[PDB]
Amino acid sequence: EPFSKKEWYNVRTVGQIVVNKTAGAQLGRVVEVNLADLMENEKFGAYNYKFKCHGLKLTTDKLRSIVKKWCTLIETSIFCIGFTSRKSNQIKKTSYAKSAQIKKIRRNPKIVACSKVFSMDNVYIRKVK
Amino acid sequence: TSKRRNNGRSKKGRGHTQNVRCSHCGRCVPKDKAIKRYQIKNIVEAAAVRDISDNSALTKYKLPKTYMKLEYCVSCGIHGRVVRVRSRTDRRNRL
Amino acid sequence: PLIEVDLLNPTAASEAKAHKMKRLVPTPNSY
Amino acid sequence: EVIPGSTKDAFGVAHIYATFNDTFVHVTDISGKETIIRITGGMRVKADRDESSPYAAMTAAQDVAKRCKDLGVTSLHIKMRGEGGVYSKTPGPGAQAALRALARANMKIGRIEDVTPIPTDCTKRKGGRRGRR
RNA sequence: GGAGUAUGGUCACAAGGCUGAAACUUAAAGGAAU
RNA sequence: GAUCGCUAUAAGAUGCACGAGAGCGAAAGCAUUUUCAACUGUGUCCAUUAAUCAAGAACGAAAGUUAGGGGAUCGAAGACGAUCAGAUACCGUCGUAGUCCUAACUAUAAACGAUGUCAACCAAGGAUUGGAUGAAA
RNA sequence: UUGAAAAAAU
Repeated sequence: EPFSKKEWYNVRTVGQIVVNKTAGAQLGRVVEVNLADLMENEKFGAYNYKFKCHGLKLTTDKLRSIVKKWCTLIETSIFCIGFTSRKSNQIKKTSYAKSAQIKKIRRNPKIVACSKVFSMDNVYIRKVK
Repeated sequence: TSKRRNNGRSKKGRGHTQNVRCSHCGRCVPKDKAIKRYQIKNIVEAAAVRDISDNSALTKYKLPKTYMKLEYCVSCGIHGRVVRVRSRTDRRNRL
Repeated sequence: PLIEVDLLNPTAASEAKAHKMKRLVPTPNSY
Repeated sequence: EVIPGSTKDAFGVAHIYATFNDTFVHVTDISGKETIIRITGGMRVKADRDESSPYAAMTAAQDVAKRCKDLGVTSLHIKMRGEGGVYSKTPGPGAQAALRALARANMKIGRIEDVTPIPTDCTKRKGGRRGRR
């Protein structure tokens, strides 16, 4: 029998982790959980947390989604991301920042009010180590 | 002779551009000459989204979508039916 | 241009628009 | 009766790795270090061309459910992935077939996610300048 | 076509680069469009 | 005890998405963040100092050469397995030189806009990169 | 996935 030696433990306690029964329980395990599950609210669903018996990270869905084709991506380092935004009256398709302008921009991110330097909308913290 | 005014690329005031890899062949193709396509697809297809939502462990989960940018060489683009051989007058059309 | 205008006597407004060296008699924009 | 090492309802993580040559249905615990059951598409067919077919992928996705229900696991966090290192980031034909077959067995499906490894800046790709002719 | 070939000169460790013919052969070789 | 999964190590190499008929450069070329050139401005200075250039001289992708370090991935040569009439090829697997850095060579490309450099004139229109100048907060 | 070749002048 393969599972007769297994014992279960506990860690919102968010779940259980199996472990071999002690012999002649070892538990620096890393557990990745969603911030929505921890806070029981779906408004935090776009985040992933790590706990060691640590760090966080934006979900892979959200990071790809917020990348737009005709703007400028700004990154720094705690990792931050940003994108130059459009405007209500703006007509030209592409809203890029100058190189000189970019260097100035380098639980809530309100970082945005840099609104005196350029128009920014998609500001997130995508990772903490 | 000249089948195209831009010679099929999109490079005007530069001399060199980095190569990329055709998504179906792995052929080294220049960045500006590559056939660029952007795909946004749901991870769960329409034929299965009913079952997933049916026995779902969450309350109001909003299913995600993928985002991948594909680049093809010309030979793989035509064969893959991504692009077609247009009419002589329709070549100029750029929409 | 194709719609031809007088060259010897430019209009008062037209010489204000044009480049300082491209006026009929180049004059600066300073004081 | 109650199998030793089994528990009540619990949450697992189902890593589905579907290339165009095979498909893996691998379920672990929440930590990811202990595995409950791992069944590929190859252990379910004879011909090597059917190691990735939807039928093989779906059949392997049924025994995983059966083992999980016996061992107390009732809901899985899906983590879909294809061979997307530098090669095609498109999960193969059995990617959806196994995923649906899991939920078709009254197995609650938690968060779903695409964890295909997207290279930031990669190495060379196999094939050469002129691709695979 | 022979041919960027033979010879002479020169450069390079080398592969080779630069300068560079003739004998002979043949009614076409070629460009864009229908 | 493979494929697979989580967690940590040390090099090498790369610089995705943003990334565009956008920018810079004499051309080759240049993409992780923290000396020179050019455009605009100018009741500033010199006053023909300019243009093109046999000879001559710098820079000149990739490959290649020599000597060290590096040596992850890929891979001229090569070895196998297929397909085939044959396959010394395309297809699959492994793999030496090479692919990276330093120093010295080499000096060629479908090195292309197949379009020499400089100057004058020249129909209509929309859009764009960087200044200047009015309004629009 | 395999498909090589078709004498000279009229």
